[PDB]
Amino acid sequence: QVQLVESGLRLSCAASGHTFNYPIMGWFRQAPGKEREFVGAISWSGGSTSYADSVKDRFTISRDNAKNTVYLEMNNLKPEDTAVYYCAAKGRYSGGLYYPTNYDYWGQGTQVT
Amino acid sequence: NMSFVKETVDKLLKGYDIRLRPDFGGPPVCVGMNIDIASIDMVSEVNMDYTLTMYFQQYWRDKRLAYSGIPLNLTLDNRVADQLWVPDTYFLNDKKSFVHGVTVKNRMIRLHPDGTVLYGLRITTTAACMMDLRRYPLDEQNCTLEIESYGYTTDDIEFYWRGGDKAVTGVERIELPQFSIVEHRLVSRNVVFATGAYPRLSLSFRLKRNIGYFILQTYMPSILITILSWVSFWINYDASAARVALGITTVLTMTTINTHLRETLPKIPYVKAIDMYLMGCFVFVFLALLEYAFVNYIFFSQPARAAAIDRWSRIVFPFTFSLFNLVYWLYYV
Amino acid sequence: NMSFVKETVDKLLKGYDIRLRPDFGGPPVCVGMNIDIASIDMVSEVNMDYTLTMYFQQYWRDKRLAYSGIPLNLTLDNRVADQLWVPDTYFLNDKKSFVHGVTVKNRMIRLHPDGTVLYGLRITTTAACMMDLRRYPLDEQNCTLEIESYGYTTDDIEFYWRGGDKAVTGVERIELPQFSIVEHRLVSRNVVFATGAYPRLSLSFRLKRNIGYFILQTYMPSILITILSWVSFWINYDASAARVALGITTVLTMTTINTHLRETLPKIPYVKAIDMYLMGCFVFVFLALLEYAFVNYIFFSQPARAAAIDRWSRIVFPFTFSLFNLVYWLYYV
Amino acid sequence: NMSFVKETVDKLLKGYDIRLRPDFGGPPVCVGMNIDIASIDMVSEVNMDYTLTMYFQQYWRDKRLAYSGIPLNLTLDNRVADQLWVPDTYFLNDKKSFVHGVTVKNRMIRLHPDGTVLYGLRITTTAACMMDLRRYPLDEQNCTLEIESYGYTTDDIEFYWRGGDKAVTGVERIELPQFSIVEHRLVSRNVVFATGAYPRLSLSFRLKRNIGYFILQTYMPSILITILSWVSFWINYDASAARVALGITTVLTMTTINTHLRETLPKIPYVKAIDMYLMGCFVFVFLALLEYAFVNYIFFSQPARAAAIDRWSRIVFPFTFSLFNLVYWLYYV
Amino acid sequence: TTVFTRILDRLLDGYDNRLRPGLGERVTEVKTDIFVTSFGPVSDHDMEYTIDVFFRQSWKDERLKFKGPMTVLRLNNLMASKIWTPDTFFHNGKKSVAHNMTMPNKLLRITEDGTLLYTMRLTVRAECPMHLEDFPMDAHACPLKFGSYAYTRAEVVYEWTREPARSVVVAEDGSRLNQYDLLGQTVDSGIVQSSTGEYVVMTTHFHLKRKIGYFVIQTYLPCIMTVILSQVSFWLNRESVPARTVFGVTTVLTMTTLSISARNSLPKVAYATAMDWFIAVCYAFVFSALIEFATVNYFTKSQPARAAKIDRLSRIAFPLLFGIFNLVYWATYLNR
Amino acid sequence: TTVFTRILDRLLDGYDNRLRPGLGERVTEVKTDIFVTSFGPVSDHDMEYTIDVFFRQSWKDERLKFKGPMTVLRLNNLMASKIWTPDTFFHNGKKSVAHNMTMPNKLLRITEDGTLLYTMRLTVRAECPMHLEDFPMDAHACPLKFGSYAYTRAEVVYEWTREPARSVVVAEDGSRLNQYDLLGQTVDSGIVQSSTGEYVVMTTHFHLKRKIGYFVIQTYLPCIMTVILSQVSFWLNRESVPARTVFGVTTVLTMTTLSISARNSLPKVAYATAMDWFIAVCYAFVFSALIEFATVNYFTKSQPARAAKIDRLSRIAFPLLFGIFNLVYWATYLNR
Ligand SMILES: *[C@@H]1O[C@H](CO)[C@@H](O[C@@H]2O[C@H](CO)[C@@H](O[C@@H]3O[C@H](CO[C@H]4O[C@H](CO)[C@@H](O)[C@H](O)[C@@H]4O)[C@@H](O)[C@H](O[C@H]4O[C@H](CO)[C@@H](O)[C@H](O)[C@@H]4O)[C@@H]3O)[C@H](O)[C@H]2NC(C)=O)[C@H](O)[C@H]1NC(C)=O
Ligand SMILES: *[C@@H]1O[C@H](CO)[C@@H](O[C@@H]2O[C@H](CO)[C@@H](O[C@@H]3O[C@H](CO[C@H]4O[C@H](CO)[C@@H](O)[C@H](O)[C@@H]4O)[C@@H](O)[C@H](O[C@H]4O[C@H](CO)[C@@H](O)[C@H](O)[C@@H]4O)[C@@H]3O)[C@H](O)[C@H]2NC(C)=O)[C@H](O)[C@H]1NC(C)=O
Ligand SMILES: *[C@@H]1O[C@H](CO)[C@@H](O[C@@H]2O[C@H](CO)[C@@H](O[C@@H]3O[C@H](CO[C@H]4O[C@H](CO)[C@@H](O)[C@H](O)[C@@H]4O)[C@@H](O)[C@H](O[C@H]4O[C@H](CO)[C@@H](O)[C@H](O)[C@@H]4O)[C@@H]3O)[C@H](O)[C@H]2NC(C)=O)[C@H](O)[C@H]1NC(C)=O
Ligand SMILES: *[C@@H]1O[C@H](CO)[C@@H](O[C@@H]2O[C@H](CO)[C@@H](O[C@@H]3O[C@H](CO[C@H]4O[C@H](CO)[C@@H](O)[C@H](O)[C@@H]4O)[C@@H](O)[C@H](O[C@H]4O[C@H](CO)[C@@H](O)[C@H](O)[C@@H]4O)[C@@H]3O)[C@H](O)[C@H]2NC(C)=O)[C@H](O)[C@H]1NC(C)=O
Ligand SMILES: CCCCCCCCCC
Ligand SMILES: CCCCCCCCCC
Repeated sequence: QVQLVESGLRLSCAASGHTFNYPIMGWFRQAPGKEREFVGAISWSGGSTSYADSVKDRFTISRDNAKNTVYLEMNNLKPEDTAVYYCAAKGRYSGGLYYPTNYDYWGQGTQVT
Repeated sequence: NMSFVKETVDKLLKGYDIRLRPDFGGPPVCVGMNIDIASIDMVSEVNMDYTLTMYFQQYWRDKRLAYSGIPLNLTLDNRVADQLWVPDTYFLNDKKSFVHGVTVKNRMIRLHPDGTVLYGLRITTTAACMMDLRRYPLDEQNCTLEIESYGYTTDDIEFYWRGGDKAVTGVERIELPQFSIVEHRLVSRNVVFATGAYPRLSLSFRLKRNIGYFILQTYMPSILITILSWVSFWINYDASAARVALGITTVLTMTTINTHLRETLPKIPYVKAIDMYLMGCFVFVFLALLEYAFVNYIFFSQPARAAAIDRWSRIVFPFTFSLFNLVYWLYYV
Repeated sequence: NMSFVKETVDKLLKGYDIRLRPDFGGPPVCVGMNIDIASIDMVSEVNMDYTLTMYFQQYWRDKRLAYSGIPLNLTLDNRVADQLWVPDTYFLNDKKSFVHGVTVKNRMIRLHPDGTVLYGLRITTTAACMMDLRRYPLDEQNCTLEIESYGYTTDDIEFYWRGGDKAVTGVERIELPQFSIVEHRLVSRNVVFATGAYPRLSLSFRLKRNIGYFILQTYMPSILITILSWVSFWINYDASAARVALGITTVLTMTTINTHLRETLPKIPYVKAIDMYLMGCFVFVFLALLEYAFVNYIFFSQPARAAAIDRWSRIVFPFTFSLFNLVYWLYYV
Repeated sequence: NMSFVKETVDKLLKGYDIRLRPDFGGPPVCVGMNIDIASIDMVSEVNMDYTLTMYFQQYWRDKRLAYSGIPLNLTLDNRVADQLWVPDTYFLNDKKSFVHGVTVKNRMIRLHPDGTVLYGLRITTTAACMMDLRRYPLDEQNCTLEIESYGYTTDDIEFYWRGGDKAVTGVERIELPQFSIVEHRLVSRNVVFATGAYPRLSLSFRLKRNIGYFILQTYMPSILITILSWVSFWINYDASAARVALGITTVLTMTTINTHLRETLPKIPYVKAIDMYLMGCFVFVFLALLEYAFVNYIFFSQPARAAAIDRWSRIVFPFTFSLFNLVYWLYYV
Repeated sequence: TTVFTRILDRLLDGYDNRLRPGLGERVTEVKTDIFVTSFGPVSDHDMEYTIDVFFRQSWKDERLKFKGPMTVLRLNNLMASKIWTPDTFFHNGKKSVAHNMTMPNKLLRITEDGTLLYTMRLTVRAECPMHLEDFPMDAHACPLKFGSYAYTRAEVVYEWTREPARSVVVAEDGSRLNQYDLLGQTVDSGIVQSSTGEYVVMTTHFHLKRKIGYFVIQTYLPCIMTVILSQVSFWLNRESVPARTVFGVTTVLTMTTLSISARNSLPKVAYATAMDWFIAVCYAFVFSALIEFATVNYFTKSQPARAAKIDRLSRIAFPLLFGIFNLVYWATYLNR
Repeated sequence: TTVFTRILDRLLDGYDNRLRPGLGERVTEVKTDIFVTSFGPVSDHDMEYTIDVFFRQSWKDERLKFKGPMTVLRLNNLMASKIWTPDTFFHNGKKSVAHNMTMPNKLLRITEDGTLLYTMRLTVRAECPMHLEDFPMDAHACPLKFGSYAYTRAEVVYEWTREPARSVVVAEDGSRLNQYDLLGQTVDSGIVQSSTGEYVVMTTHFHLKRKIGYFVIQTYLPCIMTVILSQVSFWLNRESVPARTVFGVTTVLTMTTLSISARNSLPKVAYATAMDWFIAVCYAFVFSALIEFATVNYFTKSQPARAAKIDRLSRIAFPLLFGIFNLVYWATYLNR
């Protein structure tokens, strides 16, 4: 069991518990009129990152294992980026990375405008 | 009459197309599975995998293989499976697996009057298991086994555990030389890829390592040598030969433990819990010899101060080593 | 109706010739490729190769397989691939590879009405990787994977990544306990051999070794023992038994580290950056023992000169060791 | 003319029955065998087997394949062997064997005008060889290779070495890194099993281990250290620090040799001729240290008797160590 | 010559190899016996052993009756694959080999009454679980189970050709063991029940006993002589502080070398074997000897009478306690 | 489209693949060339090496003449099994691999006149008999022999496609050697006669040379500095009996540690390599130093003048003899 905490424009996601069984953290935003959209993902250990096409070079994701925190650095913000931001955890063999269903533990909704 | 049975089976295989799944273009075919764990051969931290031997059974219904007039379950030869349709089940996290073939290929086909098929296999697989060796040798592992279809999405095939939580058997009889199985779970879910959504079945074990052995072999010799280095504080500081020989031989003995246990310990390079303890004991034997240098330098001109330092070293070193153990065990246990 | 679908599939393969490439005699066939990496099992410096498991999808078009009247994508059995034309793709730098075959062969064929063929494989390969271990353990490797067509030339077949930079997925799944994935690139080019020219695709990663393990096991024990050999300069020179025993045991301890380290690290038969550091420390402990021998030889007739050498040794030896580390670390970092 | 040759070969295989031996129902078919040894790769004491590579040719006469009008020995393709009758020869004491298949299967078929058939194979086999290692490393092994038919008796088939003692060639070109072939023999006999009699052919070698490696690495270091233990007898008995350090370090050095020696040598868990010498030398250094303790205990009260023990120890220890060697070498050579 | 050709082609006419003999009418009975050519090496690390056998099976098939000049027909391997054969497999096998050099090592003989005789040459690697709590003074019973994989006890049953004791034969030269002694074997049969039905299982246990000669010379004797060596330090005069201090620490270093090397011999387990208890106790005696000298050296000057008394008693207590420990240790395991 | 289908179906009509081209009329000539993609690792313990090649072969077949719109038929690898191909094998190969990923790595091209081009990708392990007397300053010539297996020189002969030196090509990146330097290669052909006949054999030798820089910093330098260190004992005053005795014994233990470690790197052999003769001499110099002090310590009290004389000459004799030995040792092997 993994607990996710949302804090933070520099959003931070904090995790505790069996964080080793869920080594991938992802960020999703939910439009008021549309469905959840992938933003980015970060490996807990390797540090390799993947980003959505619309947010490349504008958002940066990094993590530290000192306190189990994942950072979402938001730059060049635009008015169309108004959505509820979620932090999620994905299993090691959960399949695709851009699909919300594969993620098990979802953090509390956070609103940034 | 076996001639009547021969005609019935030959009629089933006449015009039978193995390229088309049952109910092609219709509802997905439900496939039930259950596993009998024969043994768990070896768990390797170096290669991050374990070996599993099991009896893998699959259950599904094919109306194209329905026969009448024979009130028997036809247990046909295992070579007839090559002329039927079977699910394309593969283990998603295996490094190498095979089906035993002595004396014949270990395979089972058992038809049923209503068209049901039982398909058994005997497989030895080497599944991958990533491990968290930060707390080694006081670590706890969770090795899984993922079962998934390779070509058919959830629109064509479905998976479920036959018998609920009683699908997997034989786990309670498994004995591992270095681990101890605590719990096993069965998970059913769907996995979404770019191509589509695939059914998923998951079997996982929680492995807890046995710590009692490592106390005698690894922790005990290091503690005794550290205590043995404190004997120098109870020898008069004028005996330079006695204290230096004792101080430097324990350092040599501490390096012998470090450079010979790592050969026994797994060769997976990164910091473990045991490494921090051996390096921690290495500092205490290093500081014990470094303490005498301070005393031997000032004992000729300040005999009172030199005696006082030895008196305090008889207390600080045993006390500080107890604090080091107390912090170490609490942080790792 | 399953009977109708069987007629269509039989019609497509009736008269089909697998010996002729699609669009024979015309424009080259474009074969888009994408890779889904499962894991990198191990990286070996002794054999200079890495083991890779991946999903290898190929995507081309053949007008001969076009069908009408069936508004579905035919996901046929994996045994139908033997009756179709497939590209002769091979990996140039692979040493030993296979297709997983439990429970069935991990292969996929998925046809489309316009004639598009999707052909996926699950392959475990051991590709060769040249390594430059001069800076070991502070090295940074770059392993590749070459994809090429064995028979056809650029006029017959063409290779391209399907999706641009999105062709390769699953890089974040790579969890090497010793290395860290830093970057990966996709390259498309052409290669000319003595028998003609061929298209080329390249997938390359960049690896950076983790230095945390080598600090605890290799660098720290050598530094402490080198420091421990400076205690000799703080002991009165008339204590011959104490200074000789301390001096010669550190030399013995230093050889124990060096000799028992080559038996655990991978056997790389040329000079690396970890051998220079150990040999540098072995000189310092060797010189510290020579310093006392000169002192022991002149202290009877020249007590002042012998005492002067001891005082300067307490400064020069720690100072010149700092320069050795400062030059070493800056050069290799 | 290839048209005429094609007709002849098609006629020979027309109506040929693969289930009938030549001269079926009559005199037994004489199968002549000769072997060309290519190499002996590795002789393993741990697994008790050796690896052999050879060209295995079989000779027999079949009247059904006799052809006339073609004054040539027809060397057919290696795949025509599947359509002819071949003896069911197997190796009784082989553990893992295979036929080389690069670039094609290493097989030969050559017919003769009078019906003689030549059948050659290139086989790499691992054959079990029971070893008596009580005299290691001065032993002398005898490894064999048993050739027998599987389902025929002396009434149906017969084996002989085609060429007498010249049947096996290439033995003199073998260069074993550790052994030295002395002699080989060829034996023909009959064996009675539970299911009946069987013809038998036996090829046996004789290997003599080279002692040059063990003299420098094992025997010489143990002799020199044992001699160093006798240095303590020539030091005045009042120097307790010198004699104890010399005596106890030789015990530690001897222990270091044995522990490191049994890691490199093959794991053979029973007493060998090399374990007696190492344990024999370990006692001598143990007694030299124990001798001084008696001298140190009485030198204060009986100065005359303590010096006498030292003088006799200068003769008894060197003399007794010669008797140990003389008994040891004669008993094993 | 031509007569046998017609008989072979006639037998396979109207024959279905997918159906066992007497399907739906009776139970197929298979008589089995094994001839062990060589009982191969036993691996403690993997808990497995290797065996090479001549596996024989025999059963009646009414559909293969024939009449001709000869009573026994020796078929070919191509002919063998055309008829029904039992699907015998080894329950505890790991990866077996059916030899194929230079031909498939199989035979199939048919009698005129329909009796069949199947024989093949195999090499079976099987699991042998071990309890090494008495290492190296332990004994084991490695089993070898086999039976049918698809046919339950209501269809196919297995029997031994003769009495079970004499149905498994080991060759006189068949012993490829380095550290074990093959005492004998016991043969029996039973019933195994699984999720797919009840099956007949044939069992044979090979009893082994480890040879202790190697471990006495390599491990026990060096440890005993080292413990004796440390107690020799009690007989040196107390004035020789450098001599006794160097004596104590080097023996501790000697024990560490012996302790490290000994553990490498044992397979990687996670419980205390009989070897570990002996080493740990020997580790305490050497450690306690150096601690005793520290007490003696502390009272050498202030209370010389007490220092002599402590050193005098240690020359008796230490040899007595170690001698008592050996008496208990060797009586517990050798007589077990 | 269909035109090429008819041509391919016509070629195999009335074609016999059991007979070599020109059987009974001429000698089949095969032109061979090799492109070594990567000269793989060399194993000293097994005396072998791995090599990846692009084996090409070409021969004339009159039976495969055709006339059509094109001149070259770049057929699939499935076609090669329908026609005669040379049975080339490697004489000294141990276990080779013909890759089949993702398809068989073979190509067959048929020119109109009948010329056939046959190419395949292989991974060959070959024997390299090594004379390790000069280890680690030795050189080797690892061969690679191939030829026909069943056809004698009167039936099939082998030739290089171009000049023999240029018929074998090594890629610039093709060198996976860690401890060797591929100096060059020589190519030649000859005749080998065996028990069955005379065969044409094509040979190529790869000349290697071991790197010495690792052994200098790993074995020679620690051993040289240890011998020098033991000779420093001659300068300590003779009255420090405990100091010089500990100095001598610990250097002997130091040599044992270095000697044991060095032997592990050396491959299992029987003779005495050049590495062993250097360690053995270094072992005697350290041994003789401790013996020298024993003689000096014997005359310290009775004849102090003689003891000083022995200690004075040993300060020159030992450094001089060891320096002379290094001069002889390094001149013997570095110039050979
Ligand atoms: C080793 O580590 C692995 C993970 O790497 C662990 O596996 C996890 O196990 C837990 C259970 O212990 C799994 O959680 C369960 O998943 C079920 C499946 O969910 C799918 O289906 C539902 C709809 O039915 C979807 O909503 C969902 O998105 C999935 O598609 C759920 O049905 C379970 O829910 C049940 O329990 C919860 C409370 O836990 C209730 O609230 C529910 O109402 C319901 O009763 C549950 O959530 C988890 O999915 C597994 N992870 C993976 C990646 O497979 C192993 O357990 C661990 N080893 C050991 C020994 O513990
Ligand atoms: C591990 O190491 C390998 C090398 O061993 C690295 O691989 C190299 O990667 C670079 C890119 O980073 C490659 O360079 C690129 O080659 C492309 C193909 O060139 C072919 O086609 C052009 C014509 O289009 C011909 O001129 C040429 O001869 C080739 O036939 C180019 O298209 C690329 O162009 C890029 O640079 C130019 C400027 O130079 C720009 O104008 C372009 O817009 C574009 O940005 C580029 O030159 C190189 O070829 C690779 N090596 C090999 C051997 O193929 C790996 O990158 C490294 N690993 C990691 C992780 O970095
Ligand atoms: C390694 O170890 C094996 C044994 O494990 C040795 O093999 C033995 O080799 C000897 C020869 O050195 C063999 O002895 C010979 O056997 C021949 C065959 O005997 C069979 O046939 C005869 C009838 O012809 C029967 O009587 C007999 O029972 C057997 O069925 C004999 O023909 C030989 O006869 C020789 O001696 C007689 C006198 O006794 C003379 O009259 C003959 O002229 C002739 O000189 C001989 O007896 C023995 O059989 C082999 N044993 C096995 C088990 O194979 C290897 O030799 C050894 N390795 C080396 C290098 O020596
Ligand atoms: C490239 O090279 C590889 C080898 O490196 C080839 O792989 C082999 O392919 C053949 C042909 O498909 C395989 O042979 C088949 O074996 C099946 C049984 O395999 C099991 O049992 C064997 C031992 O007997 C094990 O080694 C194996 O792991 C399995 O456990 C048979 O059932 C097959 O029979 C079918 O085909 C034959 C063809 O004559 C028919 O007669 C039968 O009726 C039936 O339809 C077949 O014999 C072989 O097993 C593969 N090797 C391995 C190691 O598995 C590739 O095929 C080759 N590439 C191409 C394109 O051919
Ligand atoms: C570990 C050091 C043990 C020292 C013992 C001193 C005993 C003193 C008794 C008064
Ligand atoms: C075995 C070594 C003996 C050394 C003796 C040194 C003194 C000799 C005096 C004649």
